[PDB]
Amino acid sequence: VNRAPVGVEPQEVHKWLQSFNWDFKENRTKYATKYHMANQTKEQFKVIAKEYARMEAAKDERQFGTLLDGLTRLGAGNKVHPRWGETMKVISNFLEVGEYNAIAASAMLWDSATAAEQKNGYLAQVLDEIRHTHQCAFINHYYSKHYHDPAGHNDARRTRAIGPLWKGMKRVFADGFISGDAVECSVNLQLVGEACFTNPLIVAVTEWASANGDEITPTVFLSVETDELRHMANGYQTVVSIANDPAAAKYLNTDLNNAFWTQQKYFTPALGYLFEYGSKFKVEPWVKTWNRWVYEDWGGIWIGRLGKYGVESPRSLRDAKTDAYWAHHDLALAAYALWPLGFARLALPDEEDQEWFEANYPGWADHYGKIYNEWKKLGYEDPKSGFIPYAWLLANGHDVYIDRVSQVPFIPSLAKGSGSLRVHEFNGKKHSLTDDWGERMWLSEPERYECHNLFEQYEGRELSEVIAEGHGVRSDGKTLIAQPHVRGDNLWTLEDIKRAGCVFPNPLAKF
Amino acid sequence: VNRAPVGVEPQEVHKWLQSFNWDFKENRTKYATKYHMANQTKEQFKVIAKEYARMEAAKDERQFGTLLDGLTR
Amino acid sequence: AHNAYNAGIMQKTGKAFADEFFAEENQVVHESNAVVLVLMKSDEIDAIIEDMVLKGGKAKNPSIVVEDKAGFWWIKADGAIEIDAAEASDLLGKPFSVYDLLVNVSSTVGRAYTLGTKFTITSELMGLDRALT
Amino acid sequence: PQSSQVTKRGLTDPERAAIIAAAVPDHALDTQRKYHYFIQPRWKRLSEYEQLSCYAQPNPDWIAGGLDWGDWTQKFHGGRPSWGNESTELRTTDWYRHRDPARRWHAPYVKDKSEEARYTQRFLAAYSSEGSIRTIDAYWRDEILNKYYGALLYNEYGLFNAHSSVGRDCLSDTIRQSATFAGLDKVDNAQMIQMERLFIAKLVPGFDASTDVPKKIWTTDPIYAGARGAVEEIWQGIQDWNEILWAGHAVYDATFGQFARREFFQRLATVYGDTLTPFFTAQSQTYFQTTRGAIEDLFVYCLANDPEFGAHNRTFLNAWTEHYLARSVTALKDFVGIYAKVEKVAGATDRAGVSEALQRVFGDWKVDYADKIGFNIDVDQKVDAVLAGFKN
Amino acid sequence: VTKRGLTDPERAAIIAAAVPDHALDTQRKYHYFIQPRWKRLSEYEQLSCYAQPNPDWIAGGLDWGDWTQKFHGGRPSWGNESTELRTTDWYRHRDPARRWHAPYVKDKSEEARYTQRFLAAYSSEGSIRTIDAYWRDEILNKYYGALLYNEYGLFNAHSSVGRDCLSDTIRQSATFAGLDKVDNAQMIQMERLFIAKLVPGFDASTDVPKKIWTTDPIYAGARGAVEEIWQGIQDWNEILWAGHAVYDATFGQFARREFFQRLATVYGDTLTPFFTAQSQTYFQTTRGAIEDLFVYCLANDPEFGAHNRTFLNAWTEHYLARSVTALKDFVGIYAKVEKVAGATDRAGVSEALQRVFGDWKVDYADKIGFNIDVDQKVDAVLAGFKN
Amino acid sequence: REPIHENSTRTEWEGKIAKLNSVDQATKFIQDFRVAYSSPFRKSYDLDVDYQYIERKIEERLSVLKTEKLSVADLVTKATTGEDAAAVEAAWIAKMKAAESKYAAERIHIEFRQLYKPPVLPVNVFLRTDAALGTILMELRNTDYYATPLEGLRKERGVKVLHLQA
Ligand SMILES: [Fe+3]
Ligand SMILES: [Fe+3]
Repeated sequence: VNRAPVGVEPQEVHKWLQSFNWDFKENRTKYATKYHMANQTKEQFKVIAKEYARMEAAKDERQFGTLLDGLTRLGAGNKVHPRWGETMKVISNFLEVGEYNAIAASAMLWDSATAAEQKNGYLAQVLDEIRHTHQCAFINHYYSKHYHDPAGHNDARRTRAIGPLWKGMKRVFADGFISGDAVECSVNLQLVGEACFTNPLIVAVTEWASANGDEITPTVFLSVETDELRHMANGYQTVVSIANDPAAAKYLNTDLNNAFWTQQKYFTPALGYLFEYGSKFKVEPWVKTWNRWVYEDWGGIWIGRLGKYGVESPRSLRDAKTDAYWAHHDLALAAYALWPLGFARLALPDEEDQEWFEANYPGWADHYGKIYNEWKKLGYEDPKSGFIPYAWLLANGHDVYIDRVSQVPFIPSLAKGSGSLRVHEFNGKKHSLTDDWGERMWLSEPERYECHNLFEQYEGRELSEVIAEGHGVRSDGKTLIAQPHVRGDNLWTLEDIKRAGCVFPNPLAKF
Repeated sequence: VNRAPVGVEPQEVHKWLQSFNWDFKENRTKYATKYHMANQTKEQFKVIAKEYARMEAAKDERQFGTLLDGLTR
Repeated sequence: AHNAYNAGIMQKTGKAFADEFFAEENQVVHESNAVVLVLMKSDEIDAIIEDMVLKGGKAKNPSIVVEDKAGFWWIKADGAIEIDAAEASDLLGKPFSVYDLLVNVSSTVGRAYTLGTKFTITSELMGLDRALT
Repeated sequence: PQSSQVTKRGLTDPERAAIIAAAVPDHALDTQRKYHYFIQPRWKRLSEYEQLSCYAQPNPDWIAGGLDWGDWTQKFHGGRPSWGNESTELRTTDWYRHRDPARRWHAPYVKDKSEEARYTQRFLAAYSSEGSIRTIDAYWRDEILNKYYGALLYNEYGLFNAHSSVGRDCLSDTIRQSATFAGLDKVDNAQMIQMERLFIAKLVPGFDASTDVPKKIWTTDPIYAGARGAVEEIWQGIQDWNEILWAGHAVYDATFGQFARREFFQRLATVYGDTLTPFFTAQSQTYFQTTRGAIEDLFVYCLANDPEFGAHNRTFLNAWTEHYLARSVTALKDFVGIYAKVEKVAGATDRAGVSEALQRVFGDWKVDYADKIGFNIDVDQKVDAVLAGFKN
Repeated sequence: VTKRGLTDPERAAIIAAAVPDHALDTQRKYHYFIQPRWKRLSEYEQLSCYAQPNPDWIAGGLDWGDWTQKFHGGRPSWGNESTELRTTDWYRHRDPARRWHAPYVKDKSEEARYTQRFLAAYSSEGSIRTIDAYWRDEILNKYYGALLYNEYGLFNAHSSVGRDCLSDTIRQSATFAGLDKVDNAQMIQMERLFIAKLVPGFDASTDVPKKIWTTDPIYAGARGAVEEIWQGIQDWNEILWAGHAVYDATFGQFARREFFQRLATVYGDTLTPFFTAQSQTYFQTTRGAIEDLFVYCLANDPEFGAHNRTFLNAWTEHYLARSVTALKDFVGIYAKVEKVAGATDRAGVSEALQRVFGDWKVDYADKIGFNIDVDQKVDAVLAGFKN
Repeated sequence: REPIHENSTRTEWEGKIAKLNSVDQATKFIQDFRVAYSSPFRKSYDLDVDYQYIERKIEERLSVLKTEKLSVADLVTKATTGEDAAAVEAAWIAKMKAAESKYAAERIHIEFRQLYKPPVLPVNVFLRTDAALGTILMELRNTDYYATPLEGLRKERGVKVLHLQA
């Protein structure tokens, strides 16, 4: 026998993977769908279990090595501005729940596949999204270990249900990826959610965190982004497989438009608010980043070059562009108006931030700075004044509504973005909608959207009762987790909120 | 037969390390020396060729990862 | 020149950005044939960028633009960008396959595939206009 | 230079560092520095596995063990919820009580898999270098291995593919990990069988590594016929995830796969002078034991011993167990006819050896699973029912 | 507490002011002057080569002058009188596997963890019920236990080599080989201890293996050979050639591979092959480095070819006679096992001996001019076989 | 009002649930409860924030009542109203196929989900039928999505506009 040292590379094993599947009568998908995937489809990246495990092991080693050796010795925990820590408190948890739901969407995509290579690629994604969830949890754990404000970092999974933004996040990530057609979930998670929004999210978070003195997020977030490269390859691969079928040409454009609008309606207002209003040193205005990463990169390379098949620019691009410039501010107003219901500390803009906002966004001053200065003059920060902006908004005639479809707070009087308030009555129930696309979605399929908004659940209940029931207090049992300032003194208590005497009024009853 | 998950700890292997040596006529040192060492001397920090490898691998991974990723960025 | 990070509208601020952003002709997606590659900043990536991308790739593709960000490299180019893992293995003096290179790679806006020991990225549509091998 | 202004990091820039140091308070605002201190620990003290895994899935209150409130924001067409109690028959007070005895999350898992992969590569290189393939039985190599060890990978692939529904419809976070890991183990076993066949082909000239003959044997030969049917009944027959996990990992696998991998290939490989198959059967056995621990913890402890839903779950468990045990016996009876294609060896190939192996397998299954849920089984009846298909 | 110079504002400002803007030298390759064996310089050569300070009067030196402190009587710390072989450059040896500390410890840790997991799974499944009674009771308990003393002696043989070597990669190769040998011995005991733990009535004590090693005739001759290498000689080149190239590659290969592994498989053992695979891998890894050192560097020297070849041939013939005597003494164990056609009869033993001797002839002997006929040796060994 | 997790509405309903002792009575109770309070076409909205918990309790009680007065064959291949599971699926599939408008198919799907949902019907039979109905429903609703004007769509749905911002 020839005696020479030889081995087997993963390429030879992967070459024989296509013939692992045999066909029988009951070989069909287990979920409702409208398309039919192609029998044979190639895979851009050739990976097996061994190779995937080796790559993931390598990455995990350096990351956990640097995080637990270098920054720990350098004392990087207490070298972060408090505002960025408060922002991370929300960002890490939200990203974790998004990754966790991405786990389930990929399995449904794995189930819906028909070729062995596709199942392998989907199986890889399932394993990665699990890794990403654990990494976000580790970021939260490390911040809880070394930061100077542990509260809100160690029990985020329990106190995050009080806030209003939670409902919106659950719609775009908790329910937007595991509901509807198997393909609907593909386009909603890979072609749009991962290739159009997470790219700017991860790169901008790493840029702003570095600018603000943070070093854990640059270390871990950039790792998470590496796996995504393949994820987009899987998304492209399924798009072509369902293509060239008679059904695709009748539903793909509608599916893409709905997914793009659903996703943008939440990230555009949220990310801009969390970036501009939650940092001390600012890199660049959010609208410029949105134009750089969404309108010119995704649209010019992904949607633009897909002219080959029947894909056209979404019909709702004009409304998205209009909302890019003012929505972050509109949402920030409402977020400041309801500070006690959150789980992070907030700070009002100061003179330098006001000057920056006026320079970058003309007309910001006369509309928002006057409101902010009034709020500051009426004791927004001191516990004694007993002032809550919600009562001021209610007494001054403005109202806060929640869209039934998108679940995003909306103030019609103080809004400069697109959309308008519509109230409908159906089966003795009143619904509020804020845009045309959401109204069409609700009118077409009214059985999918039946969630309870914030005000119905807490109707006729005083604020201190709600906060205490939701475990939104510190270790001493009487200090709130959320504060209206980032200073270390003069913290609000439950008695201050009790003296404020707020009560939810059910705004829809006036019609 | 007893079916329970058990393993062999390195202590058990190190316990029998004393008997691995056998004597003969020429079992002596090779270099010039003025002293003779005892034949029944115990040693602290009992280790074998596996614990040492594990510990060294852990330390090397920790320091090489930090050095090649954190300080470099 | 046109592949810079701040090109065209980005070079405009204040009212100029406001008026050109809401322009009639800018409300429709325009097709582009560029590729964007974000690379994580580490000991190997520095070597590859300094010795290969800025030396050979620039010679083959004169339109490659490299931007140094806070913690990553942002490379925008026309056509395609190809990297060979064998050259990196020879350069670094240690064993290095395409998988080890994929470890560091952070993000891509285009179609990327690995063939043999070569990792490449291109704007060309694969499957639709070219059969993968 | 570059068009974009270079960003100055706040950790090293003097002015930014001074401002940040001025802003940071001099004392901590809280004393609790434990991540998720409210999680009930299974063992003495909270572990990193429990902290990172538990309570990840946001579940409403009407689902047992939930914390959030309200309905789901978006649902399927017609109103089917994204997750609900209608996806399974078994009931429980809390869905967050399951803990993996191995305490496995992503990093140790991938580390162990990488270790095994690199060791396998080194062993293959050394074995090729030393040329130990010469001392092998020719008939066993070219007539049994290439024809049936390459057909077992289709069973492995079917069992792997059965896990997608469990991965999507599962209602807790800890269980979603165990199922994914189990599925990855199965597909890894299939890929080894293929890699071993390719490696053998690369050494001995005239050896064919194609999968045409194994596929034809799997889909046409009577020996595997019955077994094939069982796999289909698990792959697409059912949609309840609890039933899928119980039928594919506690009844069908623990008998048929154990007998096929351990009692036939692993033993006769040694008997006929083969030194390569045991190296892979060892990995298969290790993966099976690791999966078995988690499956036993999930079913025997959390579900079958529920304080209030004990008998209700036990009834369904017995109902599934009898049916799938009947299917597994029929598969074993169909498979045991392979013994006529090998040379007779006293005590390993005759009727007594087969009877002893069947008794060992069935006794192990009775001890491990049947006695825990109250099932009644008599080994002699199953043994001679299987041996009824054995030809003398 | 302590003010670090990387984060303190004033210290960072001072350091930034002091540091110049442009680099002063354009050569950033560590140890660029080392001649590369392969196409490009690697980290192994960069970190390993030229680490030992050697004067010019030692071949391939860089320093100058005598050693500062010598042994009483003027014996030099490292001299040319410690070996018979001569060369024009002692810094030419390179490990084919390119092994330095980190990859080596990583591989060993990987193997240890996998062994622990496999042992746990095997104990859980209780697969020991299929083992043969006779094979487990007598052969494994006694002779497998006795083999570890041979392993330990071969391991101890490397002590003088580390202190006398005149290079810096040869030292690493010798240390790694010794560690592999001691690892093999520790496993033979770990396996014995595990078997004792599982099956009641099985003794893990080393008294019987020691008795058999020191008194039983079967190993008797073999034991003598080990002593001849442990304390008989002091030349490190001769020690490495006798221990690895001649004695081990024949006797240890036949014992571990042709007897224990093959018969263990034949008699339905599923534990021993797992432990012998690691020993085989270690032997192959050591053999690669030994062959590289002795064939490419010394036997093919452009100035001292025949000089080295003469000593190599003399040592080869002497230790081959010793190894043949050891094998002839050992081949008498076949009378204690049940007869199996093609494995225990005369034909099987003859085929195994021919295979082993042909493999040696191809791998080591033909590279240094040695002349050997396998049929004669096979007949000489089989003359001590009880038909 | 009352706390989210502990309200009298729940105590009362649980107390009245606890007195059930037969399969048919429990089936009638659960069907009436599902028809009354568990659809967008529900009769009353007063029990909006507590109906899912009560439905869970009813399901648990009915499941406990089962597996005590029914055989294994009844538990597997027979619905709880005494009818074979397979026929029901075929009949409802035919009814959905006969539908001609997108406003009747949704009504049929909603009625089927309200009537035959576990533990009334076996899980596998339900899931298969649900997927089969959903396929047809999706296919019907996703044709000419943007063709109808908004005012015509409002008229077709039947809602009445209360406030409409300019
Ligand atoms: Fe992800
Ligand atoms: Fe992803």
